[PDB]
Amino acid sequence: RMVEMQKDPMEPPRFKINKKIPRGPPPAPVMHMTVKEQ
Amino acid sequence: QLSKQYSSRDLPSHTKIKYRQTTQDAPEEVRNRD
Amino acid sequence: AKTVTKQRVESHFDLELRAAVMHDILDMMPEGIKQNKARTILQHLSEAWRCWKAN
Amino acid sequence: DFPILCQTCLGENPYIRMTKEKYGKECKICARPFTVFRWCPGVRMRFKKTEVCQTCSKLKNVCQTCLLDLEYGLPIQVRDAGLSFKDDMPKSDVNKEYYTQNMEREISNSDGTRPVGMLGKATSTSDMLLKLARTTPYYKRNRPHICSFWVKGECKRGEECPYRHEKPTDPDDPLADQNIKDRYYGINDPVADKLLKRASTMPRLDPPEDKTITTLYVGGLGDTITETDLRNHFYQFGEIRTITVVQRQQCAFIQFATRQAAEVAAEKSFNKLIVNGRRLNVKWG
Amino acid sequence: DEEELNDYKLRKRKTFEDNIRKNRTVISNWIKYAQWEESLKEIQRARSIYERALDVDYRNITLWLKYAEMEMKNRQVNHARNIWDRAITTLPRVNQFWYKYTYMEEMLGNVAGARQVFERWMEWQPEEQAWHSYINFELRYKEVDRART
Amino acid sequence: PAHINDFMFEQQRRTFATYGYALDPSLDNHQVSAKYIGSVEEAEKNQGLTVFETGQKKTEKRKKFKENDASNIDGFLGPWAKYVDEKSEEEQKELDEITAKRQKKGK
RNA sequence: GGCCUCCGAACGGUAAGAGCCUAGCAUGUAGAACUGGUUACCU
RNA sequence: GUGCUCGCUUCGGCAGCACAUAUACUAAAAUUGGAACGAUACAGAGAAGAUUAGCAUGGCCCCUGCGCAAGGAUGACACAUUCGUGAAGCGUU
Ligand SMILES: [Mg+2]
Ligand SMILES: [Mg+2]
Ligand SMILES: [Mg+2]
Ligand SMILES: [Mg+2]
Ligand SMILES: [Zn+2]
Ligand SMILES: [Zn+2]
Ligand SMILES: [Zn+2]
Repeated sequence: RMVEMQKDPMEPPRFKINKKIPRGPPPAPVMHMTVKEQ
Repeated sequence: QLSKQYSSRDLPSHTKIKYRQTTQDAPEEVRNRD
Repeated sequence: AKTVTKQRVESHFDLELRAAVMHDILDMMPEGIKQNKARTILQHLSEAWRCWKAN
Repeated sequence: DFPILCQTCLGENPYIRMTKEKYGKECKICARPFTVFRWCPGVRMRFKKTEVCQTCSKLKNVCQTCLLDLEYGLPIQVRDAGLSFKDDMPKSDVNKEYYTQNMEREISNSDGTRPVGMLGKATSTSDMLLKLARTTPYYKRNRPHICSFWVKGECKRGEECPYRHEKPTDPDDPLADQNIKDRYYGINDPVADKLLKRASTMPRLDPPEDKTITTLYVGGLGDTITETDLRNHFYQFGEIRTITVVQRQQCAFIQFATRQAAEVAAEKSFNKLIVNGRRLNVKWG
Repeated sequence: DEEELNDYKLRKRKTFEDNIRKNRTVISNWIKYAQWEESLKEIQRARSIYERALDVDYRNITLWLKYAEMEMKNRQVNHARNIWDRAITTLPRVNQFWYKYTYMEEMLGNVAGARQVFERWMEWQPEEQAWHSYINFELRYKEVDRART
Repeated sequence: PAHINDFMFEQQRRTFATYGYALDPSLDNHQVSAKYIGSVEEAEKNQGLTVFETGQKKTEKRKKFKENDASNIDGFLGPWAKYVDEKSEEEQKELDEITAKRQKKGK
């Protein structure tokens, strides 16, 4: 029998979220010079 | 992981959406117009 | 989400001008293929702007 | 919703009341908040509660509270000594955070029921650990902690005291120290090492008393069995040379083309094989 | 040795990471880091470096060549094979990848494999020179019928 | 999901907790079910006595001294009545030894 | 015929740091072992 | 535990029945390892020769701040001479 635990309404945010971790990394294929121009 | 922080700006304002009326220029008129 | 402001406006306008030119032209000018004069073209930009300030 | 659990934790009662907190605790490994579950396992029991988030269990395939494998009930260092160490996972700080993040997306995209890459490996087993795997539930594990007033001689709650009144474990024993992180990663785990020492003594694989000998000295035959049991067991291995049979002491000698096959039949056989509902015991010469 | 060597690695390693974090791209930092770990024969680390560099800029063809090359130098044939396949899949237009891929297979002896690669390559309707190379490939063996086809 | 009448759940949970035998819940155990799931020593003997239903027989009450008038002071015990009956040395030693060892280890 | 304002607080100044040494602060954890086996034939 | 069985039936005991139905991060503990901007010590502010005003840009750096405001040193962090190998591909004598 699952029961949801009662939360104390005057309880502050329990734990700290601020921590920051670098953005995660397949490329679709692209399918898309003269000397003088260079 | 959603923070309990808030801000003044964020609070409700203009919760209603002003739909255009018939004389304002509802899309119904527009479709019919030449 | 920092908000544009009086302290930051001149810096803001020049920031997004450097970006405007950069995106536009390096997406516009190219075929250097390696790096095309981005530092350099922008230095030409600041040079020209000073020159117009000095008439 | 709903934890991942050992059968041994969950309880010996089939009826169970189990409570739930949305973000109860940080997990002691990937250190995130996660849904936590408490329940009472039994009459004298302790109210266990999940210790680690569901993800890092799916990652190493383990109970949330125990951190023992689902199938084997073995500490992780063991079943890795049993198959594949090369799973790994960064221990180090911001990596751990990063790798957890990505692997959390990878898991999100799975069928849901599968411990990621390990399961591709997890099927092939039975080398030893099956034979060292634990058989029945072990309830001594959920008993309440040792009352620490009484263990100083004082406890003034008398009989009421829910804790347990008895002698604790001598801090000398290396099996005491037992960090959590440590048990998780499979480093210098005293328990796991003990089980490794226990693994070695299994009389089993060294064999090779003499060269080329494929002779199998089979004890504990019994007079119900026929040879045809033997052959239709042993044709899997290869080309038999022959089989000698003695029913007066109920020992059966066997001979195969190569010694390799005889070693095999030992391995596959030793203290494992039974046919005719009767144990078929094997020895060399 | 045992500890003294180790400290050296931290100073270099840490420096490499700092350089990368500062500039993010400028893949000469990525490459140098990869090369150093390759030289110490820590090639599992090297692989991760190359993959991270690819995440930053997958289009950079020097990066891919250095990556595949590293695998080949360490006799890691199947890794190299994977990598080549990826390179041609994501950047099909780069002819350098195709030329190297077929060359590698030829060196390994896998004529069939090389043929398969070239047949893939030809689907892109490439350049006169590519077709010549395919024909010449065939003509290093008798295979005149194939050439004519 | 399941939607079992709460009251029945309580009946089964207490029945098991107290006596060890409760009728098992399963759906596809045989695809038909005839069987109890408890230790069952109690179940054969106690005929599935429910906690709510009165027990057929009563045994072994233990007494706690009480004064309920409340006229007296200090005197009065209410339902706060401390069981009259309930107020090892051999062990008393092993534990101590263990403690000592632990202390030493801290050193 | 009348007509009477205001009223105060915050930072922007005492360095920025790196190091070493020493209270302080959170956890109230999870887990703690294991047995029983035979030889027999022709030159 | 309370009440009731024209309960056995005395006022003691016993029986039946009704009512009443699962608390609790159990510890009044034990252990276990990051921070004080303390003193001390060394050293000592970006931009050009110096002295300084500042807005910014970027984020595995934060702090103060209710704040999408503003501050924290601009918060810190940001270090002209002259060519040839080796391999591969393509066309040619
Ligand atoms: Mg200032
Ligand atoms: Mg100033
Ligand atoms: Mg500022
Ligand atoms: Mg700044
Ligand atoms: Zn975790
Ligand atoms: Zn568990
Ligand atoms: Zn106690």
